[PDB]
Amino acid sequence: EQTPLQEALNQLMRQLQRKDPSAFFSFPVTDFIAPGYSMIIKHPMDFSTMKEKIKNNDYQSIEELKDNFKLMCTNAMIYNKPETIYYKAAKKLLHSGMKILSQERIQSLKQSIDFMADL
Ligand SMILES: CCn1cc(-c2cccc(C(F)(F)F)c2)c2sc(/C(N)=N/C3CCS(=O)(=O)CC3)cc2c1=O
Ligand SMILES: [Cl-]
Repeated sequence: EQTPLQEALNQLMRQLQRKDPSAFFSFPVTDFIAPGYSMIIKHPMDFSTMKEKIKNNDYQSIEELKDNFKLMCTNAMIYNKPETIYYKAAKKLLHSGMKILSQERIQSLKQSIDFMADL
């Protein structure tokens, strides 16, 4: 049922989520938990939305997911002041995530998918 691409996106997703032990990124940010968020942040992103995009075959490439991942962390490092727990969690998630999605493994994951496609 799952495409090799979807299986690889889901695998990366599980890896990234483990770098969010507080689960601050698990669900869309609500205005209750972050007053005014809907008024300020232009392109909200969270893991649950990323997961639904993979399940719904919306991702065309690993790089799209990576872009969504970076957006998600940057939104959090803008909306929140540096001294906050959310900023600190976002900085760590971003640094760890950029190793999980480093340019090296994303395109060597993709040519392995392509290699297997050609066997
Ligand atoms: C990282 C995305 N994100 C997530 C949350 C969030 C989600 C679920 C549960 C909780 C918590 F209540 F358990 F902590 C937080 C929040 S909450 C929030 C919030 N209230 N931020 C204020 C902190 C002081 S401020 O920096 O002056 C301005 C905004 C921003 C985010 C966020 O970006
Ligand atoms: Cl790390």
